[PDB]
Amino acid sequence: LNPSCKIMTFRPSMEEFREFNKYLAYMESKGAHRAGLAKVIPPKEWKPRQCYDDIDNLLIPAPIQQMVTGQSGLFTQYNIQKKAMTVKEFRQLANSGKYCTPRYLDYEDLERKYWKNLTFVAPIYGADINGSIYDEGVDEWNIARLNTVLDVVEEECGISIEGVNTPYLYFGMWKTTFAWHTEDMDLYSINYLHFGEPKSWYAIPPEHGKRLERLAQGFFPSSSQGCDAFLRHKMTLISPSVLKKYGIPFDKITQEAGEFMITFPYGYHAGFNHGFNCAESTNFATVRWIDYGKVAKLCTCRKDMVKISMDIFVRKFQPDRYQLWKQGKDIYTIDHTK
Ligand SMILES: O=C(O)CNC(=O)C(=O)O
Ligand SMILES: [Fe+3]
Ligand SMILES: [Zn+2]
Repeated sequence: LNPSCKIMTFRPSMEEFREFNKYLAYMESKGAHRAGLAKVIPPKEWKPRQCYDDIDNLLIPAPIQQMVTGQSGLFTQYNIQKKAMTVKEFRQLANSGKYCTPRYLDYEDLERKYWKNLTFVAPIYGADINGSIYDEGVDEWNIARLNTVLDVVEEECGISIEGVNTPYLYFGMWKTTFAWHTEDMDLYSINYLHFGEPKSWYAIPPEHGKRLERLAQGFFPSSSQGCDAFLRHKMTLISPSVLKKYGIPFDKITQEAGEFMITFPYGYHAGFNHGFNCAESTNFATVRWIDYGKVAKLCTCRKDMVKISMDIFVRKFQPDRYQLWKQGKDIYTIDHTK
């Protein structure tokens, strides 16, 4: 039930861990989704990759330098594309004096430093690199092929998932930002931190997502006027100090190497990397997602954006509502706790 809607951390045994789909159903039976985000720490014997040394040779084709403007907990960001580099070169840069993690006492002290130094040196991120770095034959929690209902309709019904169910690699350095968002089509996500420094996350319960949008609309009117779903551009930064002051509930947690974070449908989240690191992620869905997909508010203002047709999901998994929905009369309010 999780009535505080606080972020839960799961420590499965190996036997609990083996089957992702089953373990996710279990997390939801304990109210994990109410917080919009959850942590799963695998048992210590499980290693998706024996040795990471080879990853030094991976090319980062399109590093992004993040240019953040604003103050007092409210910022907007834009990107400058930089020359390709290897992971090795990226790590050497991240670890330099100009880019390295500052001295800090504890995670709370580092958090204060992130919010206070955002508009000084511009950090550089490698994101959205296609690929997984799990060894071959690792069959548990394999981000490249989780086999959820997205894969079912893609594979059995020929429906296009627009590449959101394929693996992406992210290489962080100190201060790199992931700005407030929900996933494409308000899907689930999963994020494994392979190695390196931690990533801090913020999350807002899906039941308060519309409250967050209302506040963002008030503090960023020009952005709002330009696009109905402007937070989907992932360029909007809003500090925990501002959320607290305007009564938006949220929680924070720090993800360490070897841990998974899972985001739930319509769970707004943001965060920052503590230092050099490597993470792998993808989007997925369950039957409970379908009602969120059907009402997901989409980016109007650039033709590139991800749109997945919901028809097949409704026809297959909500056959009693299909007709009604095809008539534009399947109107409901989501219960985010159920
Ligand atoms: O690690 C990052 O930069 C961002 N990740 C996500 O928002 C996600 O995994 O859903
Ligand atoms: Fe995300
Ligand atoms: Zn837009």
